[PDB]
Amino acid sequence: LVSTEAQIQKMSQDLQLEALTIQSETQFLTGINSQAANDCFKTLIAAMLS
Amino acid sequence: GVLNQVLNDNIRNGHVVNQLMEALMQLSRQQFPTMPVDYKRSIQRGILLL
Repeated sequence: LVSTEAQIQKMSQDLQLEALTIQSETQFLTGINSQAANDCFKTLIAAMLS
Repeated sequence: GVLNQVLNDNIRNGHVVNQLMEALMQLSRQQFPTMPVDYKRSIQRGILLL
């Protein structure tokens, strides 16, 4: 997977956020982990098979 | 007697830049709709320093 810190910093240039407050200024960037990327791919494949 | 590889006559003159800086001088004048205004500023500024 693409790393999280190299993705939010690319995502914070398009939204033109402020410095140091990328999580509080917009609620766009919340819950973006790699733990929840793998969790959603598993729970979409396994919910259709069962 | 030595086969050597020669650049073009436009690069050796410098006339190839007068084809470039009339191409990215029209690309700076084209306003473009699908992008936000802070993205138009960041391309038009870096195309001005060159």
